[PDB]
Amino acid sequence: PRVKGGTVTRKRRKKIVKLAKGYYGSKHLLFKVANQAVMKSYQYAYRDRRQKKRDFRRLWIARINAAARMQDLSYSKLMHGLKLAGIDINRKMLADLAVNDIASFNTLADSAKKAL
Amino acid sequence: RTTYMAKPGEVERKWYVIDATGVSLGRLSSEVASILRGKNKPQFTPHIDTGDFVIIINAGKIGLTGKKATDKIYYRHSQYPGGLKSRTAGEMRTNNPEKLLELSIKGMLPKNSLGRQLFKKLHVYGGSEHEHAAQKPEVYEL
Amino acid sequence: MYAIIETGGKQIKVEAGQEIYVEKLAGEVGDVVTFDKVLFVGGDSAKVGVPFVDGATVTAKVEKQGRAKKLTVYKYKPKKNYHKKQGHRQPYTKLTIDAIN
Amino acid sequence: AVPFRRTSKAKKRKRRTHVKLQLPGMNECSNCGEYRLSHHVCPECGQYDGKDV
Amino acid sequence: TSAKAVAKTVRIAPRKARIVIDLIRGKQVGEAIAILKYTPRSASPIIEKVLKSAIANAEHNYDLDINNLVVEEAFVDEGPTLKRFRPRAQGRASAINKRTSHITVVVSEV
Amino acid sequence: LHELKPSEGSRKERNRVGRGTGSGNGKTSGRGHKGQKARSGGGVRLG
RNA sequence: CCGAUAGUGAACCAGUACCGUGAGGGAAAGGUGAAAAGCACCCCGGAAGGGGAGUGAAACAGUUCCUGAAACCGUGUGCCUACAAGUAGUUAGAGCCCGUUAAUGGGUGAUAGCGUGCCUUUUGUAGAAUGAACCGGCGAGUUACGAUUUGUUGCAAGGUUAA
RNA sequence: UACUCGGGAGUCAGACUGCGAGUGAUAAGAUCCGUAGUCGAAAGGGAAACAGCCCAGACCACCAGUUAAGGUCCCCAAAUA
RNA sequence: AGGUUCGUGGUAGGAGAGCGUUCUAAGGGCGGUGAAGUCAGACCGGAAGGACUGGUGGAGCGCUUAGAAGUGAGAAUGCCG
Ligand SMILES: [Mg+2]
Ligand SMILES: [Mg+2]
Ligand SMILES: [Mg+2]
Ligand SMILES: [Mg+2]
Ligand SMILES: [Mg+2]
Ligand SMILES: [Mg+2]
Ligand SMILES: [Mg+2]
Ligand SMILES: [Mg+2]
Ligand SMILES: [Mg+2]
Ligand SMILES: [Mg+2]
Ligand SMILES: [Mg+2]
Ligand SMILES: [Mg+2]
Ligand SMILES: [Mg+2]
Ligand SMILES: [Mg+2]
Ligand SMILES: [Mg+2]
Ligand SMILES: [Mg+2]
Ligand SMILES: [Mg+2]
Ligand SMILES: [Mg+2]
Ligand SMILES: [Mg+2]
Ligand SMILES: [Mg+2]
Ligand SMILES: [Mg+2]
Ligand SMILES: [Mg+2]
Ligand SMILES: [Mg+2]
Ligand SMILES: [Mg+2]
Ligand SMILES: [Mg+2]
Ligand SMILES: [Mg+2]
Ligand SMILES: [Mg+2]
Ligand SMILES: [Mg+2]
Ligand SMILES: [Mg+2]
Ligand SMILES: [Mg+2]
Ligand SMILES: [Mg+2]
Ligand SMILES: [Mg+2]
Ligand SMILES: [Mg+2]
Ligand SMILES: [Mg+2]
Ligand SMILES: [Mg+2]
Ligand SMILES: [Mg+2]
Ligand SMILES: [Mg+2]
Ligand SMILES: [Mg+2]
Ligand SMILES: [Mg+2]
Ligand SMILES: [Mg+2]
Ligand SMILES: [Mg+2]
Ligand SMILES: [Zn+2]
Repeated sequence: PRVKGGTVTRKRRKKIVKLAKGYYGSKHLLFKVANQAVMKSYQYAYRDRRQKKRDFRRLWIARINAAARMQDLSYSKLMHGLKLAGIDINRKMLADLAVNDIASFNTLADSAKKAL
Repeated sequence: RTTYMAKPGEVERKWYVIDATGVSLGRLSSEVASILRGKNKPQFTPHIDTGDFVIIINAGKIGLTGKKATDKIYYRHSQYPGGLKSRTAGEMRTNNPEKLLELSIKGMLPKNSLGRQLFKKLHVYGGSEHEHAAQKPEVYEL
Repeated sequence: MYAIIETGGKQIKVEAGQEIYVEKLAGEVGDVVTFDKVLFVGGDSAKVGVPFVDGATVTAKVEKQGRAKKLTVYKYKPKKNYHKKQGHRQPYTKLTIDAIN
Repeated sequence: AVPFRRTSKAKKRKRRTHVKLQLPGMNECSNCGEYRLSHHVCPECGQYDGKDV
Repeated sequence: TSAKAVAKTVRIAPRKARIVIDLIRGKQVGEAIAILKYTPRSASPIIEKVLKSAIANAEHNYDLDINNLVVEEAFVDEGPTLKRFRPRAQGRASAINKRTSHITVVVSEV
Repeated sequence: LHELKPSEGSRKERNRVGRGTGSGNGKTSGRGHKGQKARSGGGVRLG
């Protein structure tokens, strides 16, 4: 028997074109450039799921540095002192504590300073 | 998840006066750029302006070491055939200290819209008086 | 009064009555979960653990066991005829905080 | 001599910003109350300057 | 509340009719008729007849006040195209599009 | 007749080449690149 | 076995229209409704074309008339945009506007980080090497008869029929 | 792991870097061998950018930690040690 | 069925398991109280893919187990519109 190619091509291509909503001009209208744009977006998302974590760690470190300089310290000295004292609070918690509850940050800075 | 991000106009910005007598151009420039960016506060957010305003006085007495007064050169091109112009650092210090400080500070700020915004918070004077007494600036020591 | 606790290979700051999403734990909906790896208790008196505060616990109640919103992972290499597609659905546990002891 | 790239819709719409046309300089006739061009004879009554033409 | 009129498959290119239809939109009907009368384009008579037809059937079918109407919306749409040819040099022929248009005008009060 | 099942391992599914690269037999269909043996009707005698 | 780009070149006044001095080459083009009941009459207009009224289950079935995708052309509007250097996204993220197959929801996005299309052919291509204006349909390892190897089933020193 | 027997292949244009030679001028991102590596067919980090150099091999997710080469005045994370 | 250990970059290429399309046979169904097709959605599966709800449409179509193929297009200065 004969199989004519109806109703599957349109379904697949329409799914791809809808995945490209919001792109500029032809990139949200035409299948051939939408397909390329969708592939590029997937690749970019894959790489940025790796870059996001290291960007957030950079931000936390810079904030902790600024908070510790007001207590007559550096980030490097403070981290070494907190290691020497057996304190295992990570960058996320320390930066959160610096912005929001600076008194506990100063407490931990005193503890590190005594450890040195 | 849950990390702090500052909003525009949220963090209160201060006014500072810095005396430029006898300090090397690059050392003062590094410190002032760090202040303008806002990296001395724990509320630093990379996409928001959280820094302060800086006034510099006595810019005619900035220091240059070595033979930088006669041997360091600043260049301009007008984009016309052969239109390159040259100017030494010492005679700018004599004639346009504000341009010298502005060029040095600008070279070490980020190159985007936000950096051009931050450049506008710097005021430089070659003498010892400024025009911003209504802003009540505060003395800041390097 | 709040605490910093260690769970799921990371650390979280916790208050009473707060809803929390963490990596999947063992427990049916409605059971009580106890965290004993408490690093810091704050509020009017700071207890700093080295690395843990002694005898301190936090108790919570299980609200749901779920899988997060679907994600598509796609890779390709140009001019090498190489593509790969995959789906991901990360499981989680939702809890509410009963008490900080 | 020949277009290197095809023109997008936005670029064509930007170029067509000034290809509109203006609005006629007309006002009402003091005699018959109809619309007419300034400095022109009224086509509905044949008047100009308050006289028959 | 509203009345409309359409002219279908009018032998005039849609761009040349749109350029005139643009400056009638949202105007009082008497002012719009005056505007169409004094614009020296070839699309003005066609649009004038469509607009007067809309005013007339508003008055007749819906008993509306013919002295308080405004042009609610006016637009031009593409119709079918006549395909022609033009003999060029070297023995070749080039395509010609004789385009047509549908013209729609709507009137209402206030 | 609504539950026919042939003995297992007696029937296998045919392989089709040139049907996309996710199957492993896509573009060149298992032939390699640019030779006498890559052509239609190509190849040499038995010996 | 095909189902209107298929099946005859030809489902329709087809070896016709058209091209060529000639021998010769050689198309496109199916579908109102169960029934013409195929819109009396009024209104604008020279007409074409409309708006009512009427027929019908349906007129958004009105004599290229079942359905009616995409390219492409328009009208309206929620968010953004006139100091900015952009393979046009992605990650972070205010502000504004909504309210779903109800779930760590939807639209748009000031600003910040990162980021040189797809294919072919190559030692090596973002390549200033090749191909594609865009959208749609069509378009490439098959069948017959032999050989060999693997799997399965029947019988087994036997097994098996051809015409 | 090795070997033996059987079914199915693709490959026969290679490149650079270090070391040992020829040719060349003790030239060449030259040419031709031997030996090891990487690319080819390998993303990630560092050399500003930069197949072949240095570090190191991506099953998926996380707003967790420690290190390598390279770095710690500002652009730009970390010592104006 | 459960453990323990070691693994899971990849071109040419080898091996395996599947998705979807048209038709046939049997079983069992849906459908004018609205089939296929078409449009739109914030749903489900590891992928190819599969449902549910509403609009349009106006008469046919799924599911299960097997069988057979004119069997899946983004590129051919491809053919036709
Ligand atoms: Mg869209
Ligand atoms: Mg957008
Ligand atoms: Mg990472
Ligand atoms: Mg310089
Ligand atoms: Mg490519
Ligand atoms: Mg079979
Ligand atoms: Mg198979
Ligand atoms: Mg058809
Ligand atoms: Mg009929
Ligand atoms: Mg009929
Ligand atoms: Mg008349
Ligand atoms: Mg008529
Ligand atoms: Mg319809
Ligand atoms: Mg119909
Ligand atoms: Mg339509
Ligand atoms: Mg359409
Ligand atoms: Mg708008
Ligand atoms: Mg400027
Ligand atoms: Mg938002
Ligand atoms: Mg704004
Ligand atoms: Mg070549
Ligand atoms: Mg195309
Ligand atoms: Mg080759
Ligand atoms: Mg290569
Ligand atoms: Mg690299
Ligand atoms: Mg020192
Ligand atoms: Mg299988
Ligand atoms: Mg399908
Ligand atoms: Mg049946
Ligand atoms: Mg559909
Ligand atoms: Mg659809
Ligand atoms: Mg849809
Ligand atoms: Mg209907
Ligand atoms: Mg078979
Ligand atoms: Mg078939
Ligand atoms: Mg076919
Ligand atoms: Mg394809
Ligand atoms: Mg061809
Ligand atoms: Mg073509
Ligand atoms: Mg056609
Ligand atoms: Mg064509
Ligand atoms: Zn008059």
